[PDB]
This record gives sequence, C-alpha cells and structure tokens, in this order.
Amino acid sequence: CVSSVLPNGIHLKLMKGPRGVCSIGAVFPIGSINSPKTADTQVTLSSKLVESLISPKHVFMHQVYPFLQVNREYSYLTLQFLPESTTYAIESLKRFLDGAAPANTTFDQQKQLNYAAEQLGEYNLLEKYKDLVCMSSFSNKSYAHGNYALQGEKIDLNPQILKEIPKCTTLVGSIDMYEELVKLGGSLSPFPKVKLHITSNFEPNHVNKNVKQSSLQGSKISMTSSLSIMSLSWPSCGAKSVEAPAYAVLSKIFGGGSESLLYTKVVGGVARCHQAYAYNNFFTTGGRFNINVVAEDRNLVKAAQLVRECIHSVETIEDKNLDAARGLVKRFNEFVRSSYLGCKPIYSSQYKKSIKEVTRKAVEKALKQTFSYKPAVAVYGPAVPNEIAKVFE
Amino acid sequence: ISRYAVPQISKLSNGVRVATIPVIGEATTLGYWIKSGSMYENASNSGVSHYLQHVIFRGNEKYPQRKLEQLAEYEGINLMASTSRVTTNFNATISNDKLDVATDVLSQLVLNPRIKKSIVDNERDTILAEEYEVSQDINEVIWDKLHEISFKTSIGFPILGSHQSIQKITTEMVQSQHSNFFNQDNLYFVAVTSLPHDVILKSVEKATQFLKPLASHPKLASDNDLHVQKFEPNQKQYLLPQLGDNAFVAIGFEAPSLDSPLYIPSQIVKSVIGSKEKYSVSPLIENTNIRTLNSYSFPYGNSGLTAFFGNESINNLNGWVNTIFQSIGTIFSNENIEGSLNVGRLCVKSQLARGLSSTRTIADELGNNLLLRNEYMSLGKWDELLNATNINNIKEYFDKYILEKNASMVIISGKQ
Ligand SMILES: [Zn+2]
Repeated sequence: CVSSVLPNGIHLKLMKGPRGVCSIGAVFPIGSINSPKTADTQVTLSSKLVESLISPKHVFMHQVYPFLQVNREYSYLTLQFLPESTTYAIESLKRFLDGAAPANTTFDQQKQLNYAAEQLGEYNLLEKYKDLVCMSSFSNKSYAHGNYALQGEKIDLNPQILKEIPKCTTLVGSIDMYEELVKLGGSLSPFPKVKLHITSNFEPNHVNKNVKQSSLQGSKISMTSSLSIMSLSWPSCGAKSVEAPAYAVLSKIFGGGSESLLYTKVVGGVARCHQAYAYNNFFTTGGRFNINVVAEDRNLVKAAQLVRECIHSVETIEDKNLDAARGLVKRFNEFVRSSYLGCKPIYSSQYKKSIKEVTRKAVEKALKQTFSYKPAVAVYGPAVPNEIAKVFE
Repeated sequence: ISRYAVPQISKLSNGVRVATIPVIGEATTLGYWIKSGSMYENASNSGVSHYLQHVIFRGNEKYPQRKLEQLAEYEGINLMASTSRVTTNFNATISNDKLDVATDVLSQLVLNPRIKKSIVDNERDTILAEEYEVSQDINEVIWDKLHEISFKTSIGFPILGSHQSIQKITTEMVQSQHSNFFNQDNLYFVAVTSLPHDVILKSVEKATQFLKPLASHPKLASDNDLHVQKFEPNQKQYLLPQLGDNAFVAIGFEAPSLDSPLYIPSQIVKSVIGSKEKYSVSPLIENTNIRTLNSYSFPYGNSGLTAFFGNESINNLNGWVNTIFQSIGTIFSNENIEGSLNVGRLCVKSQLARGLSSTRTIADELGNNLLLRNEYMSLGKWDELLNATNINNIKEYFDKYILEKNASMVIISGKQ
C-alpha cells in the first residue's frame, strides 16, 4: 500500500505488486442504506456504470473487467485491463464520477436484470446471509435495504447519490496507475465531504424473508431452493479493532461445510441439512458474527439447539483445535475492500502476523462478550422466528 | 510474476523428469502432471482415471487419510487434484520452507499408492455424490451431452464415467490404470518457484528414493494414436421440466489438434465470439439482450471441439441459435475479418496476461504444455505466432472447419 493526498484533498491508495494487469477504481461511503428502499442504490450505480462504459461492446473490445460491489454503508467500482486500454478505462471511470443521471431507458433495463437476480445466479446463499443479518441485527431499519428487489416491489433511480460520489471518492489502483489517477483526481472538485459514519447498534430482532426461490439459479437446479435458511447474528467489532483477528479465528473454530464444530455437530447432527457456516461481517464501526444454517423448515429449532450446544463447546477447547483455526485463516478487490475499512489486507504480511499473535485469552474474551447477547434471528422461509429464539435461555 | 521465457528440465536416474520455471514471490506451486484422463479409456473401464485420482488422495501407507488431514490443518500443505479428458494432476501451493514435506507427500501418494478393496469400495459413494452434484449444473450436463453425441470415440465419455460405470469399477481396474499411466515416462514433476532448479531437483530426488527405474518402455497407453477421435455432427433434444420456462442449448464444431497450424486461428475466432458477462458482449453479437453465452474450444488428440452454449427462455431459444450462427458468419465477411482478427488476438493476449500472475495457473499450463506438445511452446514464441497470424489464416480455418459444415446441437428444454 501507498497512501497519498491530492492537491484538492482527494485520497489515493495504491496497490504494490507486479505489472501486467492494470487496476483502477473508486470507493466511497454510499451504500444501500442511502436509498429509500432495497435495490435503489444498486440499480442506480449499475445504470451509471453501464452508461459510463458506453456499451458492452466497448467493454469487450478493450478487454476491461469491471466490478461493482454495493454494500450496506459503502460501495466500490474497480476496472481491470491491459496497459493498451488505459485511456478507455480512465475515461469510463471519469464518466462514472461526473454526477450525471443515467437515461431512464437504462434504468428500466437494469431494473429488469435486478428483478431476475436469483434466476441469473446473482443472488446466491452468501447474498442471502448478508440480507438476513442486515434485516435482523440492526436498530436502524435502513440496513434492511439490500441490493435485490422482491418480485412485488418498486425500484426508483436515486439521482442525489450520483452527485455525491465525486464529493466523497477515494481513488484506488495498482502502483503503475499513479500518474493517470493523480490527473483524474485532479479533475474532481475540492474538497472531499466529511460525514460521521456510525454503524447502527445491535438489536436482537426476529424476522422472516418468507419468499419463494427460483428452481433454476444461474445454470444450477438449486439443491437448496426448497430448504430454509436460518441466520443467527451477535455483535462483534469494527474492522479497525485490535480484536478483529481474534474474531476471524473464532469464526474458523465454528467453521462449517456442506456434504470444525458446525460441520460435525450441525451438518452431521440434523439429517436433511445442506450446509452450516459461521462468518464474521465487518462494518464501518461494528461487526456481526453470524451463524447460518440451510435445513428443512421444520428442522430449524433442532439446528439452533445444536448451535447453542456448539457455543457451549468453545470454552473447553484444546490447543490442537486452537492451532487448526489459526492455520485455516481479483486480489485488488481485497485491497479495495480493506482500504475503506482502514485495516490490513487478508493477503498482507502484517495480517497473518496478527493471526499468529492471537492468545487463548483474546479468543475466550471475544466468545464471552459476543455470546452474552441474545441472538438476532432471521428466516429465509416460513419458520416462526421467536421459536428458534426461545432456544437461547 | 513470470518473466516471460523458458523452463529448465532435469531427469533423475530413476527417470522422473523435473521441470521448473522461475517466478518472483513467496509462493510455490508444485506437483505431478500425468497424461491420464477419459480420452485414454474404453467402454469397459470408463471412469477409472477419475476414480483413481480419488483413491490416490485417500492416503497410502506412509500417509493415511489422517496424516493428510493433519498436514492441511497444522503444517499448511493443501492437496489439490483434478482429472480432465486429457490430463491429471496432483499439486500443492506452499511457502518455500515446506518444500521437502511437500515433495515427499506428493511423490509418495502419486508414485507409491496402496490400492486396496476397502478404500476403493469406500470411495464409491463419494464419487456417486459428486456425479449427482455435477449433474445439477446444466452447463456441465449440456457440455457432456454435446461431447456424447459428437464423438462415438472415447472423448464422448463423461470424465466421471456413466452411473453404471461408477458402480462397476473394481480394484483391479484402478490398479491397472495406475500401473499403465502413472509411470515415470508418462509424467512430469512441475515447480513454479523462486527457489533454484537444483534445490527442487535435489528435493524430488530425496522424495523419490524408493522408486526403481523402468526396465523397458512399452508404448504409452496415453499415446494419441491408440485413441483416434472421430467427430460426427449430431442433433439431439432432451427434457428437463424442472427447468421451467428455460432451455439450455449447445452448438459444436470440430476444432483442430493442438499442433495444427489452424489451432491459433481457432482460438482467435472462439475468443472473438467469447462470453457474455454482466457488462461485456462481443461486437459480433447483434442481440446483446441474450441471457447468456459461453465459448470454449479444446484440442483432443487428432480432433477437438469448439462449443457455444447458454440458456434462454423457451420463447428466446430459437432466436439465441440464430444470433450465434450470425455472429460466426459475420467474421468471414471482408468488411469484418480484419477487426475480428485484431479483437480476437487481443482477447487471447488478455486471457494470457491474467494466467501469468498465479503460480497455480502457470503450473497447469506448464504441465499440459509438456505432456501434450510435440515440442515445448514458450510464452515467447506463442506471442510471435499470434502476432504473425493473418486474415488468410482466419479465412483458412473457416474453410476447413466452419463453412458448409454441420454442427452438433443439443437442446435441454423445460417444456418442449
Ligand atoms: Zn472427483
């Protein structure tokens, strides 16, 4: 990494590493929560992105790999290309940061793709976990806005957020794109806006996203489309915390698989249960440690009991286990993800130092403070959420 | 990460060839590349190459399944393997200090297995499950159907084997495949690494101390001429009503062998049609609203298959087929041939450049290059060949392979 600040106040962050593939992008604190409803932000930025590239033909002809990632509190755009495409990439990034609303016709196309997201394979289990965690574990009801519209619901263009991107953009890129970015940021207006971004407080709500899944998802006849998903959320820490390595470790102890304690006691434990995973999700100022279970609707309560059984188990944990966890823990996309969050990249030498350096103190501490809370409970399916909640007392 | 020239190959007195290519970085990818896969099978042992790959991974004497698990968990040795129609590899990606354990385990598993009925029978279910999983990706299914109707020869077998085959594979069959395909003379050990050649060489020598040299060299079972492939265009339609209002479609042509002068042109043409992604579609495609598109082109001994596929709504299927045929046609037009070539060439260079930043990708390419080529082709000479490729080379590929040729076609429909 190489930080700079421009003449006009614009932050610029460069990825060190070899030449070959060129990288440019923009990261900025506008996410799904900055629009009145689900998908509003997503479709707005998608529209803007597709206009900025002129056409899919131009994208193709220059061999440019664009990536747009819209999160709850923040979003990023990345472009990857070979040096002979620099002009088109830079110009396309420039158009994206120009404040101009995309034409309605484009919005209507993007709306169509959005409504078809599950069918097209853009709305997988990872995406559903995030949605479930965000509609359940926040005091603020804005976090419930995801990126993928329900079949019954409106999606509107948010032209205000387009005006705001240039006013809060940090630029990102590979080291060899220094000159080109300095000039691009040079063209943005002085000086970047400064808002206070506080991640909303933990609340253990109980919710259902009770919705039919498509049979076909991408090219797969989904083996999970008839099962339910249960998400259990507890508060953890922000990416910048000194406890964040401890929590990464704690997630791997729990672990999980399809067909580690979540594998052995939860996937092994309930028959007709596809998979069970524990993840740690960081936000601007907070975290959510979450455990997810794909099982038959009727099996969710039993599954919860095995997770409670699983939490219990972590106090009396061996060093063989505690070392395995330390062990077990588009690289530009990680550079950008971890550039906003202000932390150390998952691939960096410093990050894996931290992982070696987690005590058993740190882990049991993290366990104690996290599981002290009543979990938030979300269901993709018709399962009564308070029933699963009862399991936790 | 690779400085765009040339590998270094040494042969141990036990006949194991050690090919390394230099790279900058903390990372090292290493393992065994074996010319073993479903092309070299027949009706009676179909599936056996893939089956063997599993058995090998299920541990041997010096490393049972248990010590392999420990090696993942505590010592940072992660074992990867795979079987294509044409080749097989077992590999690990490691930090340089783990070199000796890695070369030891790998040599031991690949070159020294313990193939017993109990491991064989115990593996059957795993392979059955994998076959079910794979059958629920319709892209895999349609890929396979398209091969099946195009090749009466061994390429038309699925890699995993038909359901009945997976069920009938005996320990004798697994043994035999190992005995016939896993010999020093049918494989290479590969290393993409900063470590010097000699350090890898010496490590592999330590690792292969148990291995006795070959007395003789019976003609390799993997020999291309023992498995002549025959493409015949065929058209077949399937039901899958669980797909609902969707169909999958694939269209195939014979493609050139790896060494044909027309191979590179074939790669350029396929690339210029390419794949439709979220934000990119070929200038050649007229209806950019098509739901999806993939293009692949592979060499198989004397033959090969170029294939285009995707899925659309039932209403949109027939349109999809017209779009794909138009797009190919468009390339041959003199108004277009020159732009098609340049954009296709750019595509190929761009695919290259991406592969040259992952040691895993360098490894696979080096392994396959060594096993499947007449003579090793440099990333260097390859670039020259691409660049020297002209409008007439494209015209000629069209002439031998496309114009007036029947394509194979498979449709898998939800309602039809
Ligand atoms: Zn397999």
